[PDB]
Formats: sequence, C-alpha cells, structure tokens
Amino acid sequence: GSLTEDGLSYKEKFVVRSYEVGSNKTATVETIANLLQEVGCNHAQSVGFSATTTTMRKLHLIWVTARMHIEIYKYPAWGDVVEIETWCQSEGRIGTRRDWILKDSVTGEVTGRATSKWVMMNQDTRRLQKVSDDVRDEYLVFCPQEPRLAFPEENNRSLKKIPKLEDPAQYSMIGLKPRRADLDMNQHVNNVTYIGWVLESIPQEIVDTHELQVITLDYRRECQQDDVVDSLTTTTSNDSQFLHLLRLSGDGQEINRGTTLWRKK
Amino acid sequence: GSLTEDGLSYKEKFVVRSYEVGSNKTATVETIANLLQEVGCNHAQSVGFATTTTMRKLHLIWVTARMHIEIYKYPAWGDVVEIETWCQSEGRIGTRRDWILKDSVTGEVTGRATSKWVMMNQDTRRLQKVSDDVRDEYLVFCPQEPRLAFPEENNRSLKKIPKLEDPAQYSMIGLKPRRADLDMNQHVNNVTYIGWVLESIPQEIVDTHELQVITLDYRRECQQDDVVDSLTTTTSDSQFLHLLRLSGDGQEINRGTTLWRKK
Ligand SMILES: Nc1ccc(F)cc1C(=O)O
Ligand SMILES: Nc1ccc(F)cc1C(=O)O
Repeated sequence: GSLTEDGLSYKEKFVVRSYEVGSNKTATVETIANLLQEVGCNHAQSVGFSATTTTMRKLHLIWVTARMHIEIYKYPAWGDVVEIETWCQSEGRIGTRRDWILKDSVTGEVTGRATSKWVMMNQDTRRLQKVSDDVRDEYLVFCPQEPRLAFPEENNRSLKKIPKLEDPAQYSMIGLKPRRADLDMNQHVNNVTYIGWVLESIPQEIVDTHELQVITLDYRRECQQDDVVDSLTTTTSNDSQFLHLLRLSGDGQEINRGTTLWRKK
Repeated sequence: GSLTEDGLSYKEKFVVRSYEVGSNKTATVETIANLLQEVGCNHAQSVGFATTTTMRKLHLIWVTARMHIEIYKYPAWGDVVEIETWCQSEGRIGTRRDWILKDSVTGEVTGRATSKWVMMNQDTRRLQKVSDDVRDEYLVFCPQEPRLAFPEENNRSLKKIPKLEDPAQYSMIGLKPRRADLDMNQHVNNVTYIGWVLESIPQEIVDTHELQVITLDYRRECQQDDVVDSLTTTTSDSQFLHLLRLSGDGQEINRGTTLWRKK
C-alpha cells in the first residue's frame, strides 16, 4: 500500500484468503476488522510512528481504542480484491479518530466504512488524560485540517449512547478464554477477539437467516491473558437489533458493551 | 501466485501482517499453517477444483491424517515469504501435499512442511482410502518422479507417535472453538488444533525457546459444541508429547510432538 498524493491518507489492497471467509463464503467482520488494523499499522509505519510519537514514548503514553464502529454493505468474496483507505483526525483534547472506507477494486463502489475513537492513557498506571498541545502538533501534520468523516450523517449511529444490558440476558455464552493466538506481539488481547466474543451469543437462527450490517462496540477494560469472559445478548427489535455485554465470569466486571444490526438475507 | 512453468507445482508470496506476529515479532506457526492451507487452495483452484472433485459423485472428500512442519526462521513483520506446494500419490494408501518456504530476498529455505491425506465418505466417515479409477483424474497434476520436502530415508515426519499416559505434566482444560475457528462448511479448521496443542506448553518454554518442529496426527474431528483438554509431558533442545481429548469421556482427537531450540 501507499500514502496518497497529498500524504494525508493511506491505501492498501487485500485478496480475501480461503480461511478468512465464514458461513456466507464471504469475509468475516473479524477478518475485516483485522484488515482495518493492518492498514492502520502500515499508515503509522509510513509516517515514522511506532502508534507512539517521540513525546508519548518519553512520558510512557499510549493510544487505546474507546470505540469501534463498522458498517458493511457487502462482504468481499474469496479471491475478491478489497481496497481500504484510512486517515486520522485530532478531536481536540478528547483524543484522536481513525476512519476507513472499503471499496470493491473492480467496481470502485463503497462496500463498507468504519470509524474508531482513541484516548490517551499512561502505559503503567492505566490512567486516562486529555491530549497535550505538544502531542496535538506532532501528528496534526499527518491529518487533513478540514474535517473528513467516514460517517458524516447529521445524527449518525456511530456516535449513539449504548446502555447496560440488565439481567437476565436473552442469550449467553459462558467461559470464553483467549488462547495465545488471541494475543498481539505485546501479550495484550487483540481488539478483534472481543468482536468474536460479542458475536458468540448471537443465536444460530439469526446467523442462518440474517447478515450483520452494523456493529458498535465500547471498550471499558481489557481482558487479561488469564481472565474468563461471559458474552450476553438481548433482542431490542425486516431488521433485527441486539444489545451486547462482555463481563468477567467471576465478579461480573464489564469489559465491553455493544449493539449489532442484522438484515434478512 | 501461479503454477510454475511445468504446471506440476504452485508458488505464492505473502507479506507477514502485524496481527500475524507473536511474542518475538515473527510469524506464529499458526499464521504459517494458515498460509500453507491458502496456497493449497490456490493450487487446487488453478488445476480445476481445496477439495479435488469429480470423485464427489460418490460423496468422497480428502481428509488430513498428519501435518509435519519444520521452521528454521520465522519471517518478521513486513517480510515477503515465497511458498511452493505440490501433491503426490502414495499408491492407494492416500495422498501427500508438500511445501517449501523461502525468504523472498535471500532465496534461502526458512521452512518445509508435509501432510498425509486419506479418502473419507463424509456422510459416514468410513476411511476406505484407495482409488485406482479416482487416481488417474488427479495424477496428471503431480510430478511422476518422487519429489520430497523430507527426502532423508527414516526422517522425523514419518515417526510413530505414542499416547501420553496420565497424569500429564501440564494441561489446559475447557478449550472450545468459536465461529472464527470454523471454515465455510462449519468444520473446525485444522490450524485451531495446532493452537490447542501449544496452549499446554509452559510460559517459561515460550520465554526461553523457539518452536522448530511440530508433528500432529488427526484421529477424529472436534465439533462446534465439543470441549477439549490439551495435555503435554516433557520427554527430554526440549521435546514434548501432546494429546487433545474431549473434556468429558476423554476420546482422543489428536496426538503430537514438538521440538524447541534455546533462543
Ligand atoms: N464469527 C462468525 C464467523 C462466521 C460467521 F458466518 C458468523 C460469525 C458470527 O459470529 O456470527
Ligand atoms: N500461539 C503462540 C503464539 C505466539 C507465541 F510466541 C507462542 C505461541 C505458542 O503457542 O506457544
């Protein structure tokens, strides 16, 4: 892939692999979310980050995901080439945003889009803090200065408040544990794995009759390597909608909440 | 990727992705096993099929009996790896797929893999192997003279693997596949079992050693709604004996051996 002409965004093409497709013979939202994070990483490599700056590294500060929002119009087939464009933007002192457009290489049509909110956190104390002027400046030079939004709509689903699922849940999947393959290079659970855990409580019948269009996921707390998760789902609704909760099987400490929206095949 | 000049093998290049790397910023053996599989499918697509077909008239499928991988160096994140794969007939016993992994820049051999496949009914199992009439169809796509990723007469890839006896030195219990672990036909993909075997390796071995060899026998499939126990015992370089069995009745799904070199 490559930065575009103006060096304010980055583009990469992926051929969908045999093991990346699910029950519809098209790419899983989990495969998609992995490609988003792959292109995100190549963008950061391309402008000399490692997504820490010099200042962040000095202060032991990291970016962490607060929210991910994916909307898929068409999942690419096995052997299809998908093109992904990604860019970042400062949201003043609150944090940063990374956005994504997925396109069919042949038709040039938008088959998906995604957006995500990052907040700055001390690596060691795990304490959140607003973005400091020095940090704001260092990456303002790699971002469009006029607003560029994957989700521009006046009241767009990407920014809606998600409520807490009350017990009892309609559906549950109990005793979920990450294996080593769920870990990134720094021994942290991959953000994508939590997508897998949320969807594990979706009943088979929905998987058989519907396709996932939208997923919104808040990240509250990270699941450690030796934590166990419970995944909870309740129907909230031609379109089916669900409310989602991931919590630790013991004390019921919340790690995630979400909504998914499915349309009849 | 493409069939080589002679149409008797297939070649493809992969850029190692960020999420594909483990604890030492090099590709997991699970990423690798997924690449061997992808290149296998692309080879099958190219010669007109990863399920060799027109035999399916009688509802028969190829099924993995044994996977054997040896890695000399795991590619780093951003590296380009070239994989070449071919298939061979072992008479009426079954069928062999072999792989060579190269560093794209140096042309150096960084790994090799081999696997035994057998014919199964599918609606029934009954592993009835054999061919005669079925072989001709897919023998025009294979080298006629033997071509072996592991040619050395009496090599690791053909060793008899014994059954771990209780109690295990190490165990990881209550392993369950998720939807991400299923192929398009809702079967657990054979790479997941590699993951479940390595889950019972102690952290301290992961910290000090690198996996060099893995041999895995596939006895029975794990269903979507089965639960697995992974058992490991040190048999010594460090060596391990491995057993996957169903949590409940302790029905064997897999056995294997791993060999690790000091870092
Ligand atoms: N994870 C998945 C992988 C394939 C698929 F068809 C469905 C799902 C799901 O979670 O509903
Ligand atoms: N699955 C793994 C991923 C990374 C790693 F460094 C080790 C393992 C293992 O199984 O021992």
